[PDB]
Amino acid sequence: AQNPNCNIMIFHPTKEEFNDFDKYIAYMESQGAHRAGLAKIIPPKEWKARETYDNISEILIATPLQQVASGRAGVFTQYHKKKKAMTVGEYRHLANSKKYQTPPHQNFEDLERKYWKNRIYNSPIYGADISGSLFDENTKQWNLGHLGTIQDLLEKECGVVIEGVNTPYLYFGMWKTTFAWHTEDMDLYSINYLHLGEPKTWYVVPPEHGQRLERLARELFPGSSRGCGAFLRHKVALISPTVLKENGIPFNRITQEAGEFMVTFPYGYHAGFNHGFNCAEAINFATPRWIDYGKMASQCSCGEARVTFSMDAFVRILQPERYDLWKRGQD
Ligand SMILES: O=C(O)CNC(=O)C(=O)O
Ligand SMILES: [Mg+2]
Ligand code: NI
Ligand SMILES: [Zn+2]
Repeated sequence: AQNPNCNIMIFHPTKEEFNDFDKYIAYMESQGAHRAGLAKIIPPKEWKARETYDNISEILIATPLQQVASGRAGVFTQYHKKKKAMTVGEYRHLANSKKYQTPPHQNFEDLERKYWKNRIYNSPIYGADISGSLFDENTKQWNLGHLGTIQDLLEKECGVVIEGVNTPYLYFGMWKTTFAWHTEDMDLYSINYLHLGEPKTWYVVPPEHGQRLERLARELFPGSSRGCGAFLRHKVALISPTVLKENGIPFNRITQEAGEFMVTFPYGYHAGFNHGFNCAEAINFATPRWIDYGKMASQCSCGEARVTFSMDAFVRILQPERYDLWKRGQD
């Protein structure tokens, strides 16, 4: 078995290997990359996502989210307080202000220490989940707006034609902005490209060990666990690496820099934080190997998780027994 310790793997495809996205995902899996839950892909030196980022300031962040924490430094939840709209140029100035800017630090490890020590005492503002793309239409390789759609994958594998669409999302971050522990909707893959700015640190649990993280989470968030049998789908809970180590939960960590792709694999729990002003783009995708994970994915039916239009068909076709209860949660 390849990669039996479930380490995060880093890949350096050539320009020729960068042509066929599905084939390269399958290659990475042949080398065991999925066992980690997360892989890094460094594009060939010849590739670029677009010519420049000099003209992005007028993009609108219609509903910036202030991420307010409750709990203790290593075990906390966050809620998202809606703020007034602002442009990307306005947000970048805010991120660089004395109130929100990255502190002086020695290296990524020192900054990680400062994040875990101090995150809860601040409420950074995140521009998340903004439909759109920064890939130039002429970029033909690994263009996250031109991937094969998950509806077309389900149709190819299973023969059933379904409604729904699959488009990318932009994320504009600042110091301490935080993504809580989660897997993707329907335990899909994700791919994330860091277009510009400061790094993003990731933490990930191997898919084969995801139930260990769930059991810890039920212990650490006991009221939430009673409210919903899949409360990590709410995307609000954080657990530090120190706490994970204290409880014997297998995980790994890596820092993504501008110009790099990360791929999350089905049922790979992940969480992380931004180091300073940045912009990422991400989208979900599927492969044939996903289908079995989609059929087994947990679902939130308490009403909190509320998701896209396109998840309806995935539940309806892959999980017909759960469909009625899940849909009640959506309404
Ligand atoms: O970048 C972020 O805030 C969160 N991204 C992801 O969880 C992802 O790409 O799967
Ligand atoms: Mg603009
Ligand atoms: Ni994710
Ligand atoms: Zn729920």
